[PDB]
Amino acid sequence: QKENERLLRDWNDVQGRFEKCVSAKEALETDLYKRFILVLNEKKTKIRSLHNKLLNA
Amino acid sequence: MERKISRIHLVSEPSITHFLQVSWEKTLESGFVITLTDGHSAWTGTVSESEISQEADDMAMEKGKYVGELRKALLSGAGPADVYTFNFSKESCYFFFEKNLKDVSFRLGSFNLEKVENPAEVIRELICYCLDTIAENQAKNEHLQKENERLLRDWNDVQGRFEKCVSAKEALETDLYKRFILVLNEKKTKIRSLHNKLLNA
Amino acid sequence: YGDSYFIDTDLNQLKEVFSGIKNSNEQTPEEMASLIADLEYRYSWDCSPLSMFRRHTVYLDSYAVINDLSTKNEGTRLAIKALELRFHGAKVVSCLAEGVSHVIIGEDHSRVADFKAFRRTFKRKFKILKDKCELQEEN
Repeated sequence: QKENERLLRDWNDVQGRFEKCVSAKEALETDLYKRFILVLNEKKTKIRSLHNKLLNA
Repeated sequence: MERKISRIHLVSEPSITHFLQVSWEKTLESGFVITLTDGHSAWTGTVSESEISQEADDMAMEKGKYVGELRKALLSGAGPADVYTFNFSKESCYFFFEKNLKDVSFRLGSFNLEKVENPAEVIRELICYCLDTIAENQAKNEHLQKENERLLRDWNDVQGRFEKCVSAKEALETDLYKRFILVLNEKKTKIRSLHNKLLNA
Repeated sequence: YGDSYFIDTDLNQLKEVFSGIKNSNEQTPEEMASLIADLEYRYSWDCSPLSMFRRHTVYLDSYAVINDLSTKNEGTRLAIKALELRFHGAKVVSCLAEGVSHVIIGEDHSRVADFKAFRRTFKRKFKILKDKCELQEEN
């Protein structure tokens, strides 16, 4: 029973730190993808404007 | 009520010992059933009350100590700090236990036992109780072992996956870093090319 | 942002532009999950070792009864399976669904009965199982 409880708490704390690391990865990937998306939208708008002006030429 | 597997080996005879089948009243100072058996005769018994104050002038204990005294006299062996005589007066069907302290001996309470024969049935009941409690304790043993090893393997797996994830968050961080870098580099190359194209009249 | 339109990027300037951009994690995990999936498809970024437990199309049994999102029993790693189902890029799904393509026996292997019983309601069969190796067959 004592071994049961200690292994239960060990599994629980490692699963909790697993939660923390997985959530940290989720947030980091979210930030990276979102910021890159914004930069890429700026790039694509710039490219579109360049196409527009080249067409006007 | 409750039977307890406790054999206070009687100094007067080894074939009989007070097994515990205590039916305790509001306090162990009050009466309760103790059954000691032989295989050729059996005896229940009850404790007379008031047997507490007899030591109160003798060693000057405090109240309620008789409850613990009775409980540890019923349980296997004598009291850890209280001397007891473990015997049986088959002639009178009576049990007694001692109490000595502070440089003088004295006589604690006693069991006014009552003779009830047919030790066979009560011995059968006691041994059945023994076997059943052994079985339930073994069941608890195996269940605890199963849950313990289950949490062990759970712990190992979560450790492995947690290490995987802690490496992998930074791995994907750097991967996405370089991926975005190269993608935006290509976007800038497109922008440079389109600027050069627009430069023409 | 410091991100040029002509001169290419590196790790340092990308990190600085990103940090200068506001911290962006507020939407539902599935919308941004689909966004990550689409960007991986368009940019060949599915090659990440993390690409099979957090965003799209995997099924599991995290409940004693599927279609019953409320039952939970200790004695297995259902919690750990849910904690993993949000990491690599396959969607958290443990409900009777039709359009789901991946069905995977969970660490609660006693629900192979449940897995197969609701597999009849499913249009996709169970594979011999093997990030991608705890008890899995997405190949």
